[PDB]
Parts: sequence; structure tokens; C-alpha cells
Amino acid sequence: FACKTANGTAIPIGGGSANVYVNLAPVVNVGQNLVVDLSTQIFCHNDYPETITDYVTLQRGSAYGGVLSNFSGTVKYSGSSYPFPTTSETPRVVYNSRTDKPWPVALYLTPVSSAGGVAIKAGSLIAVLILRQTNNYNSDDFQFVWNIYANNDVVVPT
Ligand SMILES: COC(=O)c1cccc(-c2ccc(O[C@H]3O[C@H](CO)[C@@H](O)[C@H](O)[C@@H]3O)cc2)c1
Ligand SMILES: [Ca+2]
Ligand SMILES: [Cl-]
Repeated sequence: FACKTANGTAIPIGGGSANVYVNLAPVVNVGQNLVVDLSTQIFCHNDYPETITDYVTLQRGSAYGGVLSNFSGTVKYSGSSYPFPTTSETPRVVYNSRTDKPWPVALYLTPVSSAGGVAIKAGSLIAVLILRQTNNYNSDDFQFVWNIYANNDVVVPT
């Protein structure tokens, strides 16, 4: 089992880290949601789908930068919603193909009432997401760590 990002980088068998740069919504109001769909960005595959089932969970989601200060969020993992920054680990999605498929996570962030001006800054770290891979074959328990960066400023009008 390995993963890749849409821009290039790969995390190989056994785990690692990688950076993911994402465009964010330029303007979001109090009462609106910023959606950050990471499933257009991170993809994974099973290296032996013919006997092995890989189980993948979102083990941890943390917020950094402006997301941490200025937003409150939920994370949607494979169609279900949990608070964000995460307070538990998610259920498991299955991987059973050798074709890369999205890791189905999206963040939903809405600005807190005190937010105004530039609420997220271009180039900055906004989240660290940990993907955890295990299987029905051995004791492998691996961490794929995704460091998420903003490509642009996000403004909360005021
Ligand atoms: C045609 O023959 C094959 O393709 C073939 C034939 C023999 C062995 C294997 C094999 C076994 C374990 C293995 O281990 C890696 O891949 C597993 C499946 O993703 C994960 O469960 C693990 O954690 C680890 O990443 C990767 C590949 C593949
Ligand atoms: Ca491979
Ligand atoms: Cl890959």
C-alpha cells in the first residue's frame, strides 16, 4: 500500500510524510463554509489486492495556522462527519485495487465570529492529517502523514 498526491509526491510502502498544497476559497463569510476536498489530491492503492485487503482510516486531524485560530470545522470521511480537529479515529475504508483511488476526506470550515480580514495566509500550514493503514495479512500498522498548505489568502469580510 502506497499513496501519492496529485502534484507528484509519493509516500511509499511503510509510511512517511508528504506536503499537499491546496487552493482555498478566497472569500468566506461568517455563516458560510469553506470546503477543502482532499480527495482530488491524495490517492492510494493496494499492492496485492488479489489476496490482501487494506484498511485505511483517518486517525488524526489537527488544525494549524488560521484554521486553528479563525475557524471551526468538521471533517467528512467517506460520507460521514466528525468534528475537526479530530477527537477520535474514523471507521475504515477498504482498498482493494491496484489503481490509485482518492482518500475520501474533506474539511468543512466555517469562520468564528471574531474572524475578519485575512483569516488564512498563503503558504502556511493549515492542517496535519494522519492516514493509518493496516490489513488482513500481517501486523502492519503504518502512518501516512499529510501536511496541508494554503496556496492563497482567505479573507473573511468585515
Ligand atoms: C502479483 O503479485 C503481487 O502483486 C504480490 C505477490 C506477492 C507479494 C505481494 C505483496 C505482499 C505484501 C506487500 O506488502 C505491502 O502491500 C500490502 C498490500 O497493499 C500492504 O497490506 C502492506 O502494508 C504493504 O504495504 C506488498 C506486496 C504482492
Ligand atoms: Ca505500488
Ligand atoms: Cl504511488
